[PDB]
Amino acid sequence: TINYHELETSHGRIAVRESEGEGAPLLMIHGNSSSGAIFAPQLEGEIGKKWRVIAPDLPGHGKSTDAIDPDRSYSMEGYADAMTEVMQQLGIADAVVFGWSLGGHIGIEMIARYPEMRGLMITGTPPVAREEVGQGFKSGPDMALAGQEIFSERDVESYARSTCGEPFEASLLDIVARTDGRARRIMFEKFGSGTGGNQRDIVAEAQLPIAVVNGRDGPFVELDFVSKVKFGNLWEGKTHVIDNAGHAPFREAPAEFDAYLARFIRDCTQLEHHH
Ligand code: NI
Repeated sequence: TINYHELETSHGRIAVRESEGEGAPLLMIHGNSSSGAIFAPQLEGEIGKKWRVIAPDLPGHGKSTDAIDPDRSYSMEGYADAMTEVMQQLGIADAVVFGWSLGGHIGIEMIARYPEMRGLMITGTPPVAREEVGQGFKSGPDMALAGQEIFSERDVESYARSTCGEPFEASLLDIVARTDGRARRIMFEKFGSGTGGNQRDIVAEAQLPIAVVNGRDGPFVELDFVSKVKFGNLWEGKTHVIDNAGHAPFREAPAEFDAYLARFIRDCTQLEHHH
């Protein structure tokens, strides 16, 4: 069973899903206009059966309330602050973190705020300085939606299909439609303005293991660019690509994605640590 509960935080009321796994904790952070519900394959599958998988909803997303203060909360660094507060409330200082897309950018911002993080895996996330956005992301019509406040019904469907990929389910529309659109506009503006830490430098200098796993056919991430990003400690020494998967390989190719995730968790939590 999945343990659903809600936390009162300084950002608002944050919905949290937890698997019943007794093993080391894994925080999974969803993407723009998604929710932790998207991680059903991990929560309910072999990953969540072994490890304590924690999948919250960002403020303005899913079953969480809108942010008490959108100006504070709706930014990569503001979300990192919220997730850090969530983990402190849960009493967990040393989670492995998996971040999907926006969630990966949030994970990068969490490195400074959550120093006992045992590793970070990013999927759908090119670490980029603000001036590198065109290099890290592919141009297209669904990309413009990332920072667009108001979604038409058609926008909801287009965004859901491109970002979540195969298979499409009606329930995805409900998640995307709920999202506080102010969060899209503000986060995107602040990202381009460099209001938080330079993500290129952060990942270059970070000493914890960082794993990079992407679908080969995602419409958003420039994989070549990602394969050239400098990481302080790149897990298994390369960026990884899953064939026949798009932006969301954790749902499009769960077995192959879970192989990477499980191995990364094992590596970050069950090997003898030496500096
Ligand atoms: Ni979706």
